[PDB]
Amino acid sequence: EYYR
Amino acid sequence: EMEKEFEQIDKSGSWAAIYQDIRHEASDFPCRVAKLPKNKNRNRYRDVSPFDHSRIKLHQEDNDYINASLIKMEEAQRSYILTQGPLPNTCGHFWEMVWEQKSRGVVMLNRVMEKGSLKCAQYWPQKEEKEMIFEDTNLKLTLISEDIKSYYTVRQLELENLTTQETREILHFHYTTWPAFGVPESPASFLNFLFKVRESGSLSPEHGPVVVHASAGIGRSGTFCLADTCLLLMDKRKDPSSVDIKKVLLEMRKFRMGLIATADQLRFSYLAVIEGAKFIMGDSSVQDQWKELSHEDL
Repeated sequence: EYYR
Repeated sequence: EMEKEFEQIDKSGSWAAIYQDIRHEASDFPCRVAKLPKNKNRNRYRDVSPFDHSRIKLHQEDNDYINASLIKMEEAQRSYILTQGPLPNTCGHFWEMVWEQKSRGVVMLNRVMEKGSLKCAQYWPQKEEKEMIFEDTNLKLTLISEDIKSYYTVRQLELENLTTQETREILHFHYTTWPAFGVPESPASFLNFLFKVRESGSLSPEHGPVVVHASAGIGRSGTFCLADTCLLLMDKRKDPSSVDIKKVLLEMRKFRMGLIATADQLRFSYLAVIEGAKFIMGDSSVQDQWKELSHEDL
């Protein structure tokens, strides 16, 4: 997963 | 003058440009320990990590890594610890840090589930009869009381070290209506929440650093730290003109990457400081007007  | 700059960016529409300059000039320090393999499952997101030079170290022998960062503002005389949303397996780590760094306040600016996804583990008990026992760090956490307002909730938590039997009181400040990558409903509802933390004494220098976290701990978290610090400089220097928000944000990005996530979060930071500047200068009626306009009573 990635925050942006 | 912030207002002269603020008005100047709103008429030029260059908020996405001013913010993009900040991402350009932001510091870039090595995250060696974060990108280690053994700490992969301790990192909620892959693009968010602490700098080795500012990361919080856990006082255990096994693995000392927790996605947390000590942000120290020497001039402003205040420190904060920003961290990701605790994963289900770093909840004991989260409270181990709180104990070791001698913190009294936690500030939670997200919900455990937002926009249909799970942004944060339920790292604190919801019922006084159901206390949480983390066996990995030998801690016990018990809910004592909670004052529920319309958009925020202040809990009172007792944390016990099962090894030594010392107990501490931890205030939990939960802001429930600040969406990820969004902004508060109004500057009054934000400032009314900030000062509710100030008056509780969690930010006092006799305690440890306060713990401030959202889902990744940079978006909403930095906005909260940026406003408090700027207001803090403005009461010390007594010279509000001298407070450059763009610089103070760049200073914090030395200790944790990605602080402030959107351009409008940066915009709100200006408005928050501009309005809060009224109390610093001496306005005593604005203390309650924020309380009235926030509509906390509900």
